[PDB]
Amino acid sequence: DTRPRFLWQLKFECHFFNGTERVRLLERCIYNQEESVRFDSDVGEYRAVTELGRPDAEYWNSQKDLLEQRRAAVDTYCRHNYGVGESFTVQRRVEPKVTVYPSKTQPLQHHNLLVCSVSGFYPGSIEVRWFRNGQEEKAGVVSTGLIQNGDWTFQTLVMLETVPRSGEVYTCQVEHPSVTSPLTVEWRA
Amino acid sequence: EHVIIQAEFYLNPDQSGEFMFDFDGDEIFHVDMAKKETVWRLEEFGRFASCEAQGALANIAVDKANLEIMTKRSNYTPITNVPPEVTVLTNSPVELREPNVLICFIDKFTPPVVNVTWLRNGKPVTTGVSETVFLPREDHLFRKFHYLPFLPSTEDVYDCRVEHWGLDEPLLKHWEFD
Amino acid sequence: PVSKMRMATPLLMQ
Repeated sequence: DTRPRFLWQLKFECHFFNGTERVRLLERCIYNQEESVRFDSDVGEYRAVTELGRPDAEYWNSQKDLLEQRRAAVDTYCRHNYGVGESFTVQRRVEPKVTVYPSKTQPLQHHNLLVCSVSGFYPGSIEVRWFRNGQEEKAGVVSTGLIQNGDWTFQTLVMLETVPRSGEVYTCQVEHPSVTSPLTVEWRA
Repeated sequence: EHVIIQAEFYLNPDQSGEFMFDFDGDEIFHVDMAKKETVWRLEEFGRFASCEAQGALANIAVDKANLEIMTKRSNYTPITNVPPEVTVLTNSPVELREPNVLICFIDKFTPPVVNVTWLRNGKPVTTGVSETVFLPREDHLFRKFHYLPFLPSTEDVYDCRVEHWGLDEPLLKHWEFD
Repeated sequence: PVSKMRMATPLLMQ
């Protein structure tokens, strides 16, 4: 199979800010990898993103009946669907499992990365802080960043550059909407 | 901010269509075009909500028509193959002989067609596995997840083999216990 | 439909 491929995507985007107080509908049409025409509820009519999409914006804008229904969709489409799935989406809360461990076994007084593993959580919004003997360490923090697992959970590894020495106590502290008080996990060098 | 996206596509000449809802990047559901039914991503969703699948097929029929019109209007400018970035991870810290899941992340590619295979010690693993449909990206490329539950061992090696027109050859992404 | 997702409908091109 050597045929060229041709792709068409349609994306109806309902954007919500501050609850459903502010809603924006953004209907986008994409040919191959390039958006060509869109309806933006803030604008009130179709606009050609590229010249290729101009005939469509013109053809559709001429039909004021369709535009009215698009202008109303912010209510009949977005706000309605928000309310449909709110309980299992906006309000989904899954508490993360938090573990701390050295990246690998290193010799005494050798450098190492202390890993704070934060997994299985939802939503994605999270804060992870490192403490050495009760004092926050902001330097030498490297992370994998926020990782979306595709199954409505996230994970992330936040690592602290350090030279673990006997007696030291390292704490990883996690703030997340699923809990009202921070999760803490200690690791003793 | 939260974002709900109804994302649809049609691809020629494959005649592949897709209809899905996305919430902050996670699939709420898609409609099985062949069986004409609504497939919720997590079982619980279906208990709290519903959606008539028949509407999806009508939409996709419109998308197919628009595609052919657009294809001609662009003078048959074909899509540029963009090969996927592939990553294999566990969904939790790996404990020897402790149930876990391998995730093959297939990301930043187009068109939305790929062949994916899990390999254990070089042998295809075709049971226990699962996958998602194609998920939308803001740059209008696609994401996809494949899953393989397993039991960590010092004896097993794993690969996710991915094939895509953007690639000169099959891509193997390796995972094994230290 | 209160508990039913509504689908937006794509416009046809000329």
